[PDB]
Amino acid sequence: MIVLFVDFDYFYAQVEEVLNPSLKGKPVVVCVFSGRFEDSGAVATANYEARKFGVKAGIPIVEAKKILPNAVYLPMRKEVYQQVSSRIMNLLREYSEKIEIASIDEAYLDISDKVRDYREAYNLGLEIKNKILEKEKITVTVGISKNKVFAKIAADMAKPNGIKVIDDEEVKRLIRELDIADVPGIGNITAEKLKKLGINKLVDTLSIEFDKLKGMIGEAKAKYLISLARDEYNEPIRTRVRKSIGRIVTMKRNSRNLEEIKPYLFRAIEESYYKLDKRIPKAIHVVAVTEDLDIVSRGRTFPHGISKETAYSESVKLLQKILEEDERKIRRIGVRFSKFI
DNA sequence: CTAACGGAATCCTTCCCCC
DNA sequence: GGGGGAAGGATTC
Ligand SMILES: Nc1ccn([C@H]2C[C@H](O)[C@@H](COP(=O)(O)OP(=O)(O)OP(=O)(O)O)O2)c(=O)n1
Ligand SMILES: [Ca+2]
Ligand SMILES: [Ca+2]
Ligand SMILES: [Ca+2]
Repeated sequence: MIVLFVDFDYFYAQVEEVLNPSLKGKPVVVCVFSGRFEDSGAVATANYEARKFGVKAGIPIVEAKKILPNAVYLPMRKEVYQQVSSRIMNLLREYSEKIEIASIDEAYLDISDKVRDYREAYNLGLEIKNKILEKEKITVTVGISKNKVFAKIAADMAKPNGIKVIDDEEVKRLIRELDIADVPGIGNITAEKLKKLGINKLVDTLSIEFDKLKGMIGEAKAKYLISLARDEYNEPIRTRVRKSIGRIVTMKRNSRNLEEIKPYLFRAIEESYYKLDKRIPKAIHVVAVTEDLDIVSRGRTFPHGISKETAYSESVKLLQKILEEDERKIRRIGVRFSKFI
């Protein structure tokens, strides 16, 4: 195949720069405020001016303000970024009917029936970049290869506003030389257990027997890495459909009293049913983050659709099921609806 | 009422009822 | 032995 992958460069921060061009060239930090104390939260993303000094996603806001006290700390307007994302995704549909929208800033395009060789695909990536830069003024990164994995790897390399094509020969040397921690789907928990087995490259998974690797990362993760190592990975581009919608808020204080959690729980249901917008769900899940950021969830599925009033009375029973089966105090409480019609 | 941490999705793994 | 569902986990954005 020939897969064209698009990744929006610092999406949340760049959209804020488009709406306010005076922020250009200045370190911008898009923050997610929680509401406990002031400056409590994490960094959603930051532009490359702020990311030079280590201000990247995940770090707390207070820790980022000690590195860059004079930076622009804007609240996260996710809906504004979603509207911009939606308009850009419609621009990509003109180039391929087979499109796979991964996240809010990632989209896979199967251009196997639109270009001949990789050079023509490279020219198509330039045409796509110059089109998003024209209509929406957003710089993106294009990664082109033979499957979805290496297309994302090609974009991860020439990340800041670039375009990279990994031909069939560079794929061969990457199976032998690329660090396996930089493979999509390989986080710290599994990458550490691969070094325990002595696997630092993709080709290492072909020497170790299957069950030795199967018992440490699982059957799916084992067959997935071996598929990439054998140069036999070719999962097709598929249209993704949202399978769940959730909203979870942070309470003012850690509490186990039911009547104190119900306002936050009912607040999540209102904001969750608003984000539903048609689509009647058949299951409701009450999600509670414990005192030490551990996740607990008690679900419930119905043979019919769930109404707003039903989600109200049923979430209380699911919430009580959490307090009866867990002694830790709750930090965040929320609701996730799945199994649509 | 301002305290060492956000919110939101996905697929996979384990455990267990069940044919 | 395997299908299929609830709850936890790892991943990534
Ligand atoms: N832990 C994270 C990581 C990312 N995001 C959001 C902010 C980003 O704008 C978007 C995509 O993040 P990327 O991982 O693609 O990183 P950026 O797009 O911010 O920059 P770059 O693509 O250069 O890494 O998702 C988030 O909320 N939380
Ligand atoms: Ca991305
Ligand atoms: Ca990006
Ligand atoms: Ca990684």
